[PDB]
Amino acid sequence: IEFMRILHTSDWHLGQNFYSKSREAEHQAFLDWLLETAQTHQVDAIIVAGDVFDTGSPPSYARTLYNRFVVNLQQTGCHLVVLAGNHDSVATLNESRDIMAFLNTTVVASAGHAPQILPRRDGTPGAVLCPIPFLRPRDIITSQAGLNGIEKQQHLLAAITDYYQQHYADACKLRGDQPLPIIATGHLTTVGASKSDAVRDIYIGTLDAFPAQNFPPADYIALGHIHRAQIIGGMEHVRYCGSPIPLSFDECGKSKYVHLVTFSNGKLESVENLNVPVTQPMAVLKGDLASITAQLEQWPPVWLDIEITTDEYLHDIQRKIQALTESLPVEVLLVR
Repeated sequence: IEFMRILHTSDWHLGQNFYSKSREAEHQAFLDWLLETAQTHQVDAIIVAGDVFDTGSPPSYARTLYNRFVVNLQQTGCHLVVLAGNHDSVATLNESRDIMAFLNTTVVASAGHAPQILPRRDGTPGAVLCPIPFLRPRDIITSQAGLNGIEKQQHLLAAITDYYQQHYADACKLRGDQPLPIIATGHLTTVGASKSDAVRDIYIGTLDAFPAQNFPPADYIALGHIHRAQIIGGMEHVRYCGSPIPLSFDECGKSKYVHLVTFSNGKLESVENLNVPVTQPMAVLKGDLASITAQLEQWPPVWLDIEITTDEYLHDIQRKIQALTESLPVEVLLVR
């Protein structure tokens, strides 16, 4: 009865500048809970499916968040897989690639990483992982330079499909005849996924979206980049886990998850949705002036977004709220 448990997470965006406010305390708390969760469920590996950092130059406190989560995780014996997102810099994550290998951590920032055996906590082969980060076109086009022609939308899709195909074939070769689950990762936007504000466009001009049908028949596909946890293409085994904390206002109220993914005898057994404790209050106030005035006189100060369809002025609203909002147990970040 051989088991293999991984936790699936992504889109941390450590060092996000949220309307001039820090996400540190929230990320701190999340990483603490992630740490506790990893122990609670005797997890073998955590997979961070891209967008570790909000930018290619994370601030020190975000670099620190990252570094000592990895350190703290060592108490568990859980392996850590860190994949580059489109927000990450490859050079930034590779700064500590080799260092992280001494701390049981696989940092995969670029394309071209061969699949690998994921150990179980007793060091024995648990899964075969195709560690596929966000694929910069320049990296996978290294296959065949596609210039001076038409239909480049096609060329990229082919290159992504072919990439997964080559890696899946290699995973299968690596697995041999062992009853091992094959786990694939990725960082892109799939056909039909539901996005949020904080989800930047990628492959602008050459790939609208990636059809999930084009994914190899892995036992689980761990995706990131989309902040809302959803099943892709009707397939229980192809998933975005969502961001662990709300990265824009259109996501507050909604639940935050990491996926606990259990494998049994080489195959997927269950996907559990573990609720991430929300630790910073956010709310969106909608309507007219008097309505918005009537809303907030209810109520760690809650952050506020104030959406407004009342045509009067550009600046004048802002000053008006400034007046009505002051010295209330809140804090406002946006006005639209």
